[PDB]
Amino acid sequence: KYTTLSNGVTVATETNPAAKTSSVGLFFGAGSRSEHSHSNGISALTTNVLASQSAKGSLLTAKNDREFNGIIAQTTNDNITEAGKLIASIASNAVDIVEKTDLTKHKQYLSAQASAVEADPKSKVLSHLYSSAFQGYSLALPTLGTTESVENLENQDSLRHLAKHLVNNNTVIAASGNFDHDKLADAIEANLKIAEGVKPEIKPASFLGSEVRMRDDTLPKAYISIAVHGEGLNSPNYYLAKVAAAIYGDFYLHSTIAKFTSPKLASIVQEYNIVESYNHYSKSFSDTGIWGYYAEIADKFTVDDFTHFSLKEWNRLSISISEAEVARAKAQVKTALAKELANSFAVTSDIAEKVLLVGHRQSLREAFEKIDAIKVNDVKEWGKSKVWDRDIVISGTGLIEDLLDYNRNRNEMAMM
Amino acid sequence: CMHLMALHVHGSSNPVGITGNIDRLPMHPYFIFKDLITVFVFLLIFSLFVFYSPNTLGHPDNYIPGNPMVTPPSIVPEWYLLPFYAILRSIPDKLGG
Ligand code: HEM
Repeated sequence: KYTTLSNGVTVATETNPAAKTSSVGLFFGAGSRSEHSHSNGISALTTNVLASQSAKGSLLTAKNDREFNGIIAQTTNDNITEAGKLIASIASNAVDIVEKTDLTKHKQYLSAQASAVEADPKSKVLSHLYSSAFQGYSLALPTLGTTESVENLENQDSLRHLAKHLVNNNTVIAASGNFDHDKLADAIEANLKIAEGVKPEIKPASFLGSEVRMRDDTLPKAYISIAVHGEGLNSPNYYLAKVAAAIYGDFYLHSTIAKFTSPKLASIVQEYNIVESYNHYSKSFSDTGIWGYYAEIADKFTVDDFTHFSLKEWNRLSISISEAEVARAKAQVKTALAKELANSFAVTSDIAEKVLLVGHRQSLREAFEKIDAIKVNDVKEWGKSKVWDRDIVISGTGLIEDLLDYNRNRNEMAMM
Repeated sequence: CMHLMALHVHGSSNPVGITGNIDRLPMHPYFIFKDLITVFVFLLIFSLFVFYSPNTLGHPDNYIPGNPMVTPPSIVPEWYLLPFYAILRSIPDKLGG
């Protein structure tokens, strides 16, 4: 349900009587993708400063996504309207709050987060993969900025960022839970007061096949990731890309089902225990995406074997995927979509992301209908178009001596 | 084959001399296609010789059937053994040579 208030801001809510808890949040787009190297991380810092305000009993948290930012005030159902007002206040006084703020403490917090994403091997690998894939464009920048750039941010920078991006045309109030939509809309309208402005032009980005290798021989595993130019939220292949990713699905060697998971790659890598774990994903940004896998290999001598087998299984995508695999992938993608949309916090984040970045959100039933329309031939056409023989972007962290340089993995993308 | 085994045990050296272990490349996409450049240059020069002026490296007297009763004016090995032959003549004593 949608209602465009005065100021032109849009309130989008997905109310469900069965919701355990309610959530309402203001999102104003312009994540890291809107920043540049010198002032990178300013969006995350501003959102953290706003989210650090008095919560009046609610749970105020920052979002800090790649392309959009926002503050979400989780709260029980009956309190939702209050939370509404809260965030409205927090955003009608955003410039005042930033001005009166001593950014020191918030900057050590953001630097701690930036170090965290540079220590968690998967976070580091995926951040490096995104940076190298879209190198040269703002989309390459970290969501939370780097430790070198965070410390160089000042209040005036955050004020300029808010003035540019915290405008009615670039902001959305998303909500979910069990409440009357009209009550929340009325409560926010009386309290929301933000500057006018045009929606900032979203910066361009183009995929560039590349390889980045942070080899740290002191780590205990090899955390690699390989991906191709995926499908953005706009592309009609979005769900098709998710189905293609789920065809290969996840795998954890020590999990009980490791010996029974359907995907062929799982059966292949367990013969010599090539890999410890992997997960296929289709990350989707506003207009471009990254479709691939992340993997952790325990045996440093089998990174090449895993890459070879995974890329061969990708080659299967354009030739030999059976109706069983396509049906399994469809069912698993539908279940994953429904799982991702259970928590009211997740529903609010999803509503904000879609409404800001594509303008319209497909209901879950519409998404199910769109996925069920996929046939095996559609998946193979997508594999031919986007996976078969397309440039790949690679990343690795530790014990990657066995990760053969680009040309080997790239040539694996087209050998039968 | 023994040469290649002794090469594989410790690998090949570098123009810089320092250890290559820090940065080593596979061979199939790298140095196999360099091997092809070297092989085709080799075959191109080998064709320039085999088809055009193939007897340049040889000695004309080798086309006169062997006759023990007449020694040719000069005795020289085929070109690639000339250095050692020279050494052989530099030392007067036959055993010394
Ligand atoms: C049919 C004759 C030969 C073959 C097929 C052969 C084979 C090879 C191959 C494949 C390599 C690696 C590529 C290279 O380093 O150039 C190599 C290197 C080498 N060749 Fe040979 N070899 C032959 C004769 C010889 C001879 C007669 C010598 C010395 C008297 C020699 C000394 C070497 C050495 C020392 C290396 C190691 C080079 C390095 O690691 O820097 N080879 N050989």
